[PDB]
Amino acid sequence: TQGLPRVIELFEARRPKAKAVISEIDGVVRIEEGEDRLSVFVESEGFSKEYKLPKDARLLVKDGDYVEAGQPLTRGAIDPHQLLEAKGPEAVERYLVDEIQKVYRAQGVKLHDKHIEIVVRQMLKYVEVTDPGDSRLLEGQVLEKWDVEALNERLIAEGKVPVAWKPLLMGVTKSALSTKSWLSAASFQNTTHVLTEAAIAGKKDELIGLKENVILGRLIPAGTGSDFVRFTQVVDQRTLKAIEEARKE
Amino acid sequence: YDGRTGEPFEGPIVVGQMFIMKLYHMVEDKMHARSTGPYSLITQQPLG
Amino acid sequence: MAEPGIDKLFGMVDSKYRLTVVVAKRAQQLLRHRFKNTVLEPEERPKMRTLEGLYDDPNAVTWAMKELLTGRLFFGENLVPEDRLQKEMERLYPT
Amino acid sequence: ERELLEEMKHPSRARRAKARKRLEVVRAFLDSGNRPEWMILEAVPVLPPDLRP
Repeated sequence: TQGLPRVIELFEARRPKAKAVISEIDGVVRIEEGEDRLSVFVESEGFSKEYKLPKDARLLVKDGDYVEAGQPLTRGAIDPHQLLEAKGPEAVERYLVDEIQKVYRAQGVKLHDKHIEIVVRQMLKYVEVTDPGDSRLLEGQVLEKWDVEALNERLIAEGKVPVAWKPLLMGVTKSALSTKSWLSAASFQNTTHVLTEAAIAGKKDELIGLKENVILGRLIPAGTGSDFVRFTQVVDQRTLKAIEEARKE
Repeated sequence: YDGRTGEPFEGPIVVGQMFIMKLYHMVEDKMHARSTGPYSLITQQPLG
Repeated sequence: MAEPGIDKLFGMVDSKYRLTVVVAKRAQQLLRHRFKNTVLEPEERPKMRTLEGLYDDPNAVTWAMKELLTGRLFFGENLVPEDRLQKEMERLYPT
Repeated sequence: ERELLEEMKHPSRARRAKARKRLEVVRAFLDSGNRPEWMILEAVPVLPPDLRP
């Protein structure tokens, strides 16, 4: 597939048509049989993992070749969820960006990677718990807010459980969906679920993002509405010394 | 020959009669500008 | 004919938006006192062409930027508290 | 909370993803300020007139 459909496929972390098999394990390649049935083995010392192909499939490892942890066997597109678990979160990030660009580039478009990066990182915002310290053992949690517990219960109040987690490739939509602040969350496909829930828990916003404050009619937390700049006062020569002569009174 | 300045356009120009139509659209019907006024009693934002 | 002296203006500040905020905050005071507040006065004040002679440009922000551009004003990020800021403000012919 | 933190450890793991589920709502309500039962309204409020003209 090409064009915009690809860019969505990508930005949405979507397990495509012609997943074109990757080897789960390292090892040595062995193509076997033609026309009748086509299968490929990547068997190292110990394990012998077998990858049955369509037969029509245009595989791109010839017999004998040595192979890599998550290396493509077959051609086609690659599942970004299969890549996550086989070969980590960075390798994922690096696939997404470089593939998304593979199209804008291929066409005519020139844009900087950082944009795509900024977005891609958000696809990696959350992680699911395995064996917790405080909360229930299954919940999805923001990568940072788990460090708010991991490197918290292993320093000052050290002990209990560091909270083990798993890397969690969220598609662009899904990730947008699971977004802390209820105000923002409300604007998506089912506003009731949000509010119902957020009402039960004394949930609070804090209104960090923008989608939030525009909803309220508040002054956007960016540009001139950035905490880092909007408090800036300007005092004016004679105003300053005259303001100084009523301070020691 | 340049109207503004009788001096000739340097290098020849294709000139001739071309049938040209006036289309359904016109600036008359478009082009609107408000400062203030009629606020809807329902939605409370300016409309009509 | 881009903003007059803006390259200099962007360099005066850390984050550009700060620039806006100062221009604004100044064009603010510079309005809420009939311009009896200028730092630039003499023959520095910006002006207007007409069916008539040079009149005092009536654009606060335009004045604000000319003003700032002379190092004669200061950006307190937190200098002089907001409670005392509206105090000695309404003094030198405000109403 | 108790009866569930116990139904946390020794289940048949089938309907154990419903035992855990219960607590999210339980503990939510627990450190909230929300007394449940407020989910059932005695008085129904009326939206102010000018917001429904």
